Amino acid sequence: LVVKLVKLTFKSPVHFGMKRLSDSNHTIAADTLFSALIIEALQQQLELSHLLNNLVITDLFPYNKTSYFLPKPLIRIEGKKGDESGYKAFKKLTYIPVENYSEYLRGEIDSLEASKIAESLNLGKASLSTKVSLQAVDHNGESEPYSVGNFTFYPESGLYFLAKGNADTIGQLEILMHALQYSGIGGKRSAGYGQFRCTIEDSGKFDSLLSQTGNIAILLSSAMASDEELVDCLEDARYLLKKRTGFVQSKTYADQLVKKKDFYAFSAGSTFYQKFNGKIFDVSDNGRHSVYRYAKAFWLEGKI
Amino acid sequence: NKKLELMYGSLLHDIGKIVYRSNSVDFAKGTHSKIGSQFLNKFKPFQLSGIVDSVSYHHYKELASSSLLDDSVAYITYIADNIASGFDKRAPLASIFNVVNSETKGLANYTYSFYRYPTDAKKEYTSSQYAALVNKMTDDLSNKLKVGPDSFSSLLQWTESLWSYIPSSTDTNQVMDVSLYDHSKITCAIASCIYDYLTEMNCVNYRKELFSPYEKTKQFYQEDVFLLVSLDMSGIQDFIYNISGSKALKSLRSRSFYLETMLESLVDDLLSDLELSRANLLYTGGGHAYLLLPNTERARDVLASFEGEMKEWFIKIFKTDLSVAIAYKACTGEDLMNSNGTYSDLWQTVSRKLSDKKAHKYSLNEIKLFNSTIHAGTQECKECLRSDIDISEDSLCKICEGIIAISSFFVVSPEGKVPLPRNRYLSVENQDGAERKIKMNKETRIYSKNLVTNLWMCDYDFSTLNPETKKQGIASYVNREVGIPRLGVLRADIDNLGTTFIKGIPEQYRSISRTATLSRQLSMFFKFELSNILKGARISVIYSGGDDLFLIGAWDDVISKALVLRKAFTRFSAGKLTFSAGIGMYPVKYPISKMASETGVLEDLAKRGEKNQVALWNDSKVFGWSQLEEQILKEKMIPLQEALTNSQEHGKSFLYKMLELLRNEDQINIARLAYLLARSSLSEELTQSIFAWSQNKQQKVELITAIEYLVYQIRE
Amino acid sequence: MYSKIRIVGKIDVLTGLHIGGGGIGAIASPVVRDPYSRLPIIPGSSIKGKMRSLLAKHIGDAPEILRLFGSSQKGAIQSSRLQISDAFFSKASQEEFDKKDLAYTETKFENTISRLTAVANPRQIERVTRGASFDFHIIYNVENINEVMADFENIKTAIHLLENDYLGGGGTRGNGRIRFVIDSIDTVVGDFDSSNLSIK
Repeated sequence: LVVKLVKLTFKSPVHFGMKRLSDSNHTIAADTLFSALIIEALQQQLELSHLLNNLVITDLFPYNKTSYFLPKPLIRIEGKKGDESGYKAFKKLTYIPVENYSEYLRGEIDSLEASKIAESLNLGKASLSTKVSLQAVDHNGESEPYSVGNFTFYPESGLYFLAKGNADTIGQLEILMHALQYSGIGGKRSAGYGQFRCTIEDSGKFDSLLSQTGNIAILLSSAMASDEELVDCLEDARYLLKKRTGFVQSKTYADQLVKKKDFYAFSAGSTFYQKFNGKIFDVSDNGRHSVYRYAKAFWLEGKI
Repeated sequence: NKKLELMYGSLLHDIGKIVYRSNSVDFAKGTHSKIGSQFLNKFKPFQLSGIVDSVSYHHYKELASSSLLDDSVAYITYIADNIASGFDKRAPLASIFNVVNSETKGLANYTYSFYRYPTDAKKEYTSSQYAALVNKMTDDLSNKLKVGPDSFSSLLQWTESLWSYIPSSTDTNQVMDVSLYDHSKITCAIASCIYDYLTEMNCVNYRKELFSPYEKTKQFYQEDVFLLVSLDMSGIQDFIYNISGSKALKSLRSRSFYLETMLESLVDDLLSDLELSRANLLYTGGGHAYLLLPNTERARDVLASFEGEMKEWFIKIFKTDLSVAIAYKACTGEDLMNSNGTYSDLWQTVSRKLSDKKAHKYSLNEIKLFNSTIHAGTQECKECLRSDIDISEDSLCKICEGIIAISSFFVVSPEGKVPLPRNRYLSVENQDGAERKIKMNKETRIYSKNLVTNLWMCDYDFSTLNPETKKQGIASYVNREVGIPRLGVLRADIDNLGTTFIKGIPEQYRSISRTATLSRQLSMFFKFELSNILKGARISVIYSGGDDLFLIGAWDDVISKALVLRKAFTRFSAGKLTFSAGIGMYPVKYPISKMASETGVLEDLAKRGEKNQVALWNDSKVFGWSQLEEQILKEKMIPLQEALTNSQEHGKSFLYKMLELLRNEDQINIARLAYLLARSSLSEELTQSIFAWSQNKQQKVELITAIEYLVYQIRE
Repeated sequence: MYSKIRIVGKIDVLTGLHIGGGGIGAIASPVVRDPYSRLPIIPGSSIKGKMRSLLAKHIGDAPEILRLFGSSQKGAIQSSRLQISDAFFSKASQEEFDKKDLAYTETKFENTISRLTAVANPRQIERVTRGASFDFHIIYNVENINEVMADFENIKTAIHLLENDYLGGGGTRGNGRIRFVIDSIDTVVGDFDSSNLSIK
């Protein structure tokens, strides 16, 4: 299939949330972006067959000047036989530059070098902007303060994600991302947060990295497997279960917005000796439509 | 009850040491073992054959001429004492940190004087003090103390209360790091473990098993007789701090205490299944517990069953919000003795196994049950929003409302407030109410804050001290007559704590008793001494244990007590240990999760480079403790406070002009600052000092921080 | 299909603009600033709220207001058509203020003479300097191609009121007066012709 790197440079502060409005996150999983893509394709009156049948995206990872970051793989690192706080430094570390990814998979990285890699990330700063609600003041009430957490990417930094699919799927992705540049991604995109510009191009470096074949597999997107594959993939695996929850965002779902069914997915960067392909899990209950949660798997091979 | 006799004798094998040191209460002029045997024979309940045999004969010469029947507890006590251990009457207890980090910072001369700090000056424990301790021990053993399992737990608490500051080895040449209580507790734990191992092995004669040729002694030391077991709870900090709403600022400490009591209940259940006391519990801190167990097949089966039961319970109640992982490694007696230098290797291996278990925490069926949900919640709790469980009225979950209901003993009974594993409930009860619950409900464990199992945890909360402040936990702190109404959040952390445990102790000094002493010292500092440090300040401590701290309160009180905490930690550690702190200032109604996360970011910033650093407020203000205590506050902030409090306006307009000029690096801005200082009409020497501080980088930042602190100090 | 009318312009402060922040250093009544560049901004929240309030006063919740600014009531779930981004301190004004050695913000000193003791109570508020210009970026979502003209008439009315009104701060005391300058109005997504469309 065709692989395209999409680089997102954000012109405005961005509100990515995990559980609350005040919480600000620097990245979004693949499920959030797939929800945005489905919403956009519905707005643009476009078919959902390509996205639901062949699109394979990853999460959004940091990038900066001359470095593209990948999730820290969940491998058994030997550390230093002297100190245990080296493992603390490794757990604090979260993202590895693409150049150092193979080295980290082969060890060869000290705890001090791990902290250096962690601090080498040049991805913006998060803040908490406090706003008010004045709608109660007209009918004999008080102003209600409330905080929104936002994230400001540094001028040459931003997010990126790889996308794999057919030529037609890649074209639909290009059109939908062009529309999404102005639709915005985030949690307050109707109040200014999340305006961005995307650039979609084929990357030789990342294509070569994906072409690399190793003994183990690494998840690049928040994914989960069905029972037939879950009985086999879990053997000798190091993963992390993320609790994907959220409210439904759509006018036609119900008279009032209600929560989705709680989902659990393998975080990006988990290590599996056996590879699995995810499914688009339906997380709606008794709804007018079916809410889609993305759990397909984008695999990066590695040597440990 | 032979196991109970063995435990009673093992814990009390070195009791005669105190009397033999006293030399003032009918000195027998004999071996400390014989004096202890006589002392136990004084009391009829303790006159049991096992106890006196264990006390009298726990050394090679005594055992050779013991003339006791085979399969006796004296041999077990002897070998356990030998494993744990591996003569001036007045020898001070030596600070453990003297040995710690000796390869780099040398060996210290700190000695405890008969909570206390090492005074660093040599002092001799008066024999009269030993005699007074012997008299108190005699009186307590006469009536208060008894014989039995619960009596054994009470005896362990009494031993911790008395012998915690009495040296284990009376010899002055031998290092006095391990105290008598630590050595006795480790001896009791090892004796219980070897007794279980031999009972599983069905050893007919104990002396033939280990003593008769004395080759079998080293053979037994070679055998993998023990297990080092670690339980770790994941999700503690996320559970405590990820809460939203006006009730979070009062539910914080309740959630933390609930988690600590849940861990204590878990380890108590584990010990009860294995039929062991809390002596086997080597350490328990921030969600982490280390224990020593027998290597019997029954012990491994109990560990597997306990792991399965706890995983199932935590999945049923919290569903990935909290988990507990338990991993064990087989341990050789020589490893505890560190003869081969394999003690730290054993600990690191068990930690690696624990981490590996944390990686693959959930099984196939558990994941399948997680993903398959019937219906959406359609209603969630205001804090820790969970749709799965039935949300009651006012939008509070069953756990969430119980934690609200909790907010002086803790009772783990069939009926209570908050669910606890093995189908129990935790409820805070009055002493008489707790006793009533014990009488009404059999098998009811009760914990006493700082049949009661004494639990050490820092509970300092200034709000609960005053009835008006009892209503609002922290909004009581924020209100001030003068000074900006803000909150100070302190996230402190001991740096290289794992390195201190592993590399801090030299390989020649590594042992099980040494590690127990070090861990007990750390816990005793961070649970009991912390409250005495924080006395008189508007600070409430949410978490403790060194590896993680949290002290929320007024910003100025928080920074002052952080300085005092650094001074006290320097005194107690006597060097060899530096802790990095992050301090943040936030308005009231600021999200709790945001406060915790941003102060954690500040702490992470302070951990960089040299770890002896404090990251104050904004991330650009990362200083050293000496820099902040003296240069920022005492050298600069105090003279400015004097000069401006002399003025009628208290500044507040001059300071902002100063800050605006200091933000710029223009030379003309330096000239403008000179003119502003000239017009301000300060003292000329202070004016020149301020100008020079502004001229010199790394002093301009200190001046700016002093100015900002002064501005926050006076805010109408 | 779906259309996104992209409107780009400049907001020129006519008097000092003070959009405060509840949460650089100790500043008396600071204004909101960009976390990275530390340049004052106009949050899209403030513009959206002021425009919605002025449209509410003019029209009068009303169906046009909910259609434009979005609503989330039961049976009244409508996506906001106006996505108003933050107004960033412009580069041209940044250079103009770099020249003349002029700071981007200023400190206004005020009083409050008590009716009881006639004692002036000093106060300070930060205000963006009156020469500043903020680049503003608005997106209109054409959900109904029939209602778009009426929506833009309402938007023009809101902008007219806002130009005669104030933006965030104490406007009745002279702060916050602005002026919009619509540099362009373009339909980036879709094909809805907005050449005849024009605010102001």
